Amino acid sequence: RSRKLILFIVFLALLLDNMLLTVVVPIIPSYLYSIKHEDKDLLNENVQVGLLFASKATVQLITNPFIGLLTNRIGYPIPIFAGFCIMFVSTIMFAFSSSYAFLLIARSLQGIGSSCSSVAGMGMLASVYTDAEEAGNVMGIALGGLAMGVLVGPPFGSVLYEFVGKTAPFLVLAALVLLDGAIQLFVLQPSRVQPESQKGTPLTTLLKDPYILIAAGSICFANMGIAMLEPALPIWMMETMCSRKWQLGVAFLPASISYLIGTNIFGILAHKMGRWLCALLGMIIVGVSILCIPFAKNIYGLIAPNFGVGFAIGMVDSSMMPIMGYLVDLRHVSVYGSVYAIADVAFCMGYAIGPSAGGAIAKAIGFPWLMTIIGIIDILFAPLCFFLRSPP
Ligand SMILES: [NH3+]C[C@H](O)c1ccc(O)c(O)c1
Repeated sequence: RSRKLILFIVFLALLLDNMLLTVVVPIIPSYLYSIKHEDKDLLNENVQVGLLFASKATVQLITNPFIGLLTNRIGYPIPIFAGFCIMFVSTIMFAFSSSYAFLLIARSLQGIGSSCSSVAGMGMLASVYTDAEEAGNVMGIALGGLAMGVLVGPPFGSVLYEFVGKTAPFLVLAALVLLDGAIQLFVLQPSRVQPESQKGTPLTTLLKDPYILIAAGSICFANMGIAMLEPALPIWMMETMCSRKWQLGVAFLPASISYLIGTNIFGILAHKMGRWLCALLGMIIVGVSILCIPFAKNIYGLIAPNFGVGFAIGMVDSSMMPIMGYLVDLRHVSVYGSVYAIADVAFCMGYAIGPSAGGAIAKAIGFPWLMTIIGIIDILFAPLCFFLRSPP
């Protein structure tokens, strides 16, 4: 029946959540720098913005188990709507807060909102569709919104902030979220759909599988690279290249564009190149690009390594999703939500361990040494993907 509306709702929710996640990057560190300064200074700022950026991932990791039980007992629509309500509250807080603590609280609330939406929307979208093969395409469209949301984020936030102020982009996000919530609450309230009773193996024993662990570690490291890049590159650019405030999003644009291109091409080229081969090459490439990043002096020197990072991360994600699915289907019993639960756990871990440790290491020894360390870790972990050597 009216299932395309549900697909649209989930797509919009994921896109808006990722947009709100990635708009913060060019604006918050510069704003805190301007407050404090107008060296131990900006170093304490790096070590504090690391925690501020890791707060959302930590809260999401903690609150993820509870939302599944809640939607099991009560049904998807209430968590789906609560996600938009909490996202609206968090967006208004960021726009009208100046202190550090209120920014931390807004990020924490965004964590719960993101987790609730990511769980309940995926559950509804999986439940509503009838064909498993048709279910294959619709997930790709849902994740496509996530990749597109992180694309227009940094440039829209940075250019709008530098010309108008600190409030315009957050107000725009508030308006869009309110419109989406109005659509959700008005256009459809026909029935309250409950999740399927087919529950697979618990995530604990699933994570206890060594092959699942290898795939999860690969994904976690590949995402932790860019997760550590995100909250420190603006500060390094401002301190070294004395760049204006509108270029801090143009710096991150090529990475997102390359992520889109790499995901799209290798979602078709993976099974012809061999999935383990594609993942191995992706890990090696992202390691080398991360190694090459600190050698730039101008943005023109940052154009290429960001391209490589985005391309390789797309390769790794596209190669590692179906391998996770196949391993879960073979060694255990499988439901469509188990793969996304594993992927969400890996992503939240990569974004929770990245920024804090990255800030601490950058304060201790510097930015280039941190990038060298993470690149070498990626290079060393790359050959471990050989154990995904399934004969088909
Ligand atoms: N899965 C998303 C991935 O971490 C990511 C995030 C932001 C980006 O600009 C990107 O290229 C990739």
